[PDB]
Amino acid sequence: MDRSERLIQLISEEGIDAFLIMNIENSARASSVYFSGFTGSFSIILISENTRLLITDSRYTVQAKQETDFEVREVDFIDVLKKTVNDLKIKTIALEEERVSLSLFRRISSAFGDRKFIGIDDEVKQMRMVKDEGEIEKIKQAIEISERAFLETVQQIRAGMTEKEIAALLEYTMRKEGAEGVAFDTIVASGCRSALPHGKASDKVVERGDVIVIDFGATYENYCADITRVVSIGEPSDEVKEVHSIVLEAQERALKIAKAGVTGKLLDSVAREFIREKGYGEFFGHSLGHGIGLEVHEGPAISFRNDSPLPENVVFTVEPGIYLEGKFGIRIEEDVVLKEQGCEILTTLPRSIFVV
Amino acid sequence: DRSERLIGIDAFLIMNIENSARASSVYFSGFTGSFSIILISENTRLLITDSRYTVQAKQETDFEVREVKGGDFIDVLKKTVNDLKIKTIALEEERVSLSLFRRISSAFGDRKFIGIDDEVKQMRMVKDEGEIEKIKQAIEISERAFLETVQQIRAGMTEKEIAALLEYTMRKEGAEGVAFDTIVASGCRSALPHGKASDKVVERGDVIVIDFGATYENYCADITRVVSIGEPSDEVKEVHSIVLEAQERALKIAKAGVTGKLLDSVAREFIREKGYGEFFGHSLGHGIGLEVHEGPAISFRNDSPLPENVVFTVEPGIYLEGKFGIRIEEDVVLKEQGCEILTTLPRSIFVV
Ligand SMILES: [Cl-]
Ligand SMILES: [Cl-]
Ligand SMILES: [Cl-]
Ligand SMILES: [Cl-]
Ligand code: NA
Ligand code: NA
Ligand code: NA
Ligand SMILES: [Zn+2]
Repeated sequence: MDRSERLIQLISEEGIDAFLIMNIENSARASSVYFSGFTGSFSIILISENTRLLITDSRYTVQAKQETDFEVREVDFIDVLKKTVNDLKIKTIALEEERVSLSLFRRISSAFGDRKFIGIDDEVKQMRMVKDEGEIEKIKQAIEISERAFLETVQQIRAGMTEKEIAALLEYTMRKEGAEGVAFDTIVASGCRSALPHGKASDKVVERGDVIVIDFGATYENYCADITRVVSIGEPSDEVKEVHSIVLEAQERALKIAKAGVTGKLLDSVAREFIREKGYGEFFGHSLGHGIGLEVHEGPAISFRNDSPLPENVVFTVEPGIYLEGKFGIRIEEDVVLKEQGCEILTTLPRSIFVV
Repeated sequence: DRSERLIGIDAFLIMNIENSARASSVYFSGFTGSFSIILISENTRLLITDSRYTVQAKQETDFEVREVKGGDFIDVLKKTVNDLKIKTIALEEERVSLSLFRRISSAFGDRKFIGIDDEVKQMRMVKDEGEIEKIKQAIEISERAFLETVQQIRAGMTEKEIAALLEYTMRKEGAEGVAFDTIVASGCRSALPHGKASDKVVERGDVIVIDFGATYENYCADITRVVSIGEPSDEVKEVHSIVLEAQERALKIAKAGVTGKLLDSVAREFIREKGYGEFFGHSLGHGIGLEVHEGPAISFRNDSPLPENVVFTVEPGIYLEGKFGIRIEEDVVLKEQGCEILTTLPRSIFVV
């Protein structure tokens, strides 16, 4: 399926003839998926009234015909695309100028010298930021898959395994539960590595006593989950327990004020204020969260710098973190949907430390 | 080093945002994170990032690490270019969005920009020993996982199940990830040069082409081997023999100075003489490195003499529509008097 219909409605309202997506090496993967249903890394998509064209190479010709109801052409795509643009008398073309390189844009500009280009990045971003109930359903499914897999994987964790072996098991188990991919490189940060906010599962061997931050998420029907929980090999120290309690309380304070109209800045501020008055401000994470959907990193940004009022049905994460350099770190993350007078938490896993 | 080798341009600017310029960030600084604004000049090696990566960046690079603790990173960057009196800036304009270029243009105001994409690609095309070691490791992980996976293949499994098992095994064997989605094409689907893993069930007698590759420390492997549940037919054995002999003909003459055009031609000619010219692939190989597809292209169109230490694949194939296909792929490093084959897996059909 695809949402090309609402896109057509969008450009037609402004008299724009067509929308061009240039997905090369996944440069516009999410847009390609959202507007055509194609999940591949290469796709040149042209959408206009009564026109749905998708140009891709031999690696994806069959796939594109399976995933979309577009007219698929196999192919250097500029000359091929221009033929259609001219045959359909398309004069104005909308583009996502944040998703086209300067060099490619100059190539397109030179080839289409008699055309007018219109950046619609803001409109497309707003379109994707507010999820339909169908999308929220898919995100929830991805979360359900992720959580079931986590529960089956967590007790199998033990000293001697490498962080990558743990990540491997979790990812394969998500596939067992229905995941059709992984949303991002699973993070399994053990011991001192747990103090690194966003590293990745490494060859480091997990040791007894290790605090382990696990950030994971499956994809299902193209939508993503993003969950973070903490595991401890053996009973955690009182200090670890205390930092964990502060993180949990900070998260809950942000969740209590989340409602339509709130800004990412305000949400971030309540967690930030709570943590710093406890004396841990210098160890607080960079931002409180981010949006999710077709991607693990999309709007809205739940940070100190985002003062934009958030409308209902945006989907984002709430994940305060406290990292003590050279010692350990703690981060707990929920996925939520903003609603008119509060929010809807989609994650359900216990937030307590999983002691194994 | 690379930054020095790259060094009337005053500085080179890499703007890695949400991994938008990850390859270059990794190549020039060693940093593996998603956010890094790098400035390189004769007297400056600066990496700007935020608290998500400060400690990591200091562990991974010898660059001065600057953390943006407030405002927009563009303002810090602007402050830096002005303090350093940088007037002409080099960019990989294939790796900077139109919108981002507008933002820096307005911020720097007067600066002149020059694209150096071709020069950077030329640098990455010739690998140093450290890179080859990483590629070798990605290959070793890939091969160990392959041997463990083939012994678990069961008639009745789908191509996707085999692909998933192989990827899981690579991950547990140390892979950072996969270079590309594992391809498992069985039976008539093996005759599809680009046929991807599907729900098709693998049966006894099916030719199973498996194209896979793990990534290790950001470098990629790209291997293709053939598996068969039970002894393969005499025809499959014959076609496989021809593909292998064609591959050997190309590998035999591969050395610094040779052209991809000749390598492709010798493999193609052999296949044609054997009566399969109409079923030959389109290209003989492609380069590998921080990405699965990079220079040099081992095709009829590339007549440029290949220098020592380029790293590429040699993968001839014969595809018989409706029947089966055979492809065997090696990863090699070009040397002065020959080539170093990095892939060690036997090229014979793996009968399980
Ligand atoms: Cl409230
Ligand atoms: Cl603060
Ligand atoms: Cl509602
Ligand atoms: Cl310019
Ligand atoms: Na289960
Ligand atoms: Na509330
Ligand atoms: Na360092
Ligand atoms: Zn996260």
